[PDB]
Amino acid sequence: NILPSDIMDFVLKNTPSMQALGESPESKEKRIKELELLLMST
Amino acid sequence: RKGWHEHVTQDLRSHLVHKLVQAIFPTPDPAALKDRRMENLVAYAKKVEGDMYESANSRDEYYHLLAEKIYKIQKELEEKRRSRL
Ligand SMILES: [Cl-]
Ligand SMILES: [Cl-]
Ligand SMILES: [Cl-]
Ligand SMILES: [Cl-]
Ligand SMILES: [Cl-]
Ligand SMILES: [Cl-]
Ligand SMILES: [Cl-]
Repeated sequence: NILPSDIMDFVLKNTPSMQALGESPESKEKRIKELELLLMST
Repeated sequence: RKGWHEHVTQDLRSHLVHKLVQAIFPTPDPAALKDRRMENLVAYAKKVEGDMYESANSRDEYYHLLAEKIYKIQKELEEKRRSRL
């Protein structure tokens, strides 16, 4: 992977979980299950 | 149908409304956070959450209904933006 891990860590640390980070293909159903997961978290 | 409510705290519902707001509008700048329109957004979120809370039959279905709503709102935002390109 090409994003330096320190930058990756900086971005991920500072991004709300509910915000999308990119638009990689995945079915509607998989995204909804992911969203269910994001809501369940503490 | 409504027994699961006993386990759901107001503290939980509040965290969920918060996640619902972030899902609609992830990282507002200070000006946006201060805008009256941000209140409109928050009220809409609380409205959706309350709707799902009062129509789900289990905690699992409650999360699922919220997720479906989020999917649908985000899809609406993405489409509107693409339509202007
Ligand atoms: Cl978060
Ligand atoms: Cl769809
Ligand atoms: Cl995965
Ligand atoms: Cl019951
Ligand atoms: Cl105004
Ligand atoms: Cl209430
Ligand atoms: Cl328009």
